[PDB]
Amino acid sequence: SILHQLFIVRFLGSMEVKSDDHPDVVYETMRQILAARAIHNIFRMTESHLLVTCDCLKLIDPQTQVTRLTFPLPCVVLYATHQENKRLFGFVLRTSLSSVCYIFESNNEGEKICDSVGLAKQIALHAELDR
Repeated sequence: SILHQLFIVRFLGSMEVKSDDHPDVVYETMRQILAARAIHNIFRMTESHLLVTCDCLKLIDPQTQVTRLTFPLPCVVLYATHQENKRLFGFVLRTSLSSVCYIFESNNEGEKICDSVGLAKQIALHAELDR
């Protein structure tokens, strides 16, 4: 068995954040981004397919199938959907110090995405501990 799950997502925005350690960073970033977009009359959104593997997270263009961005799973230090709106998903990418929080919208699959990532990290950890 292998992990290869695709989810439709739409990118909302990103912000550099402090290298903290709590899910609140995501929630606070989701709010500040949604606020900035609306205050400045922004409605547009880029739709992609988020692919989750035990090695990374990738954002793919639906029709062309071209990978626009790839994030090493071990650098995805925080990720969460909003408890009050499972349509929202976000994660923090920490490079080896420096952190950026990415916010997305999904077709009500916020929880599914997080479970997928968690499971992906478990598979990667298994491989790490195995001979």
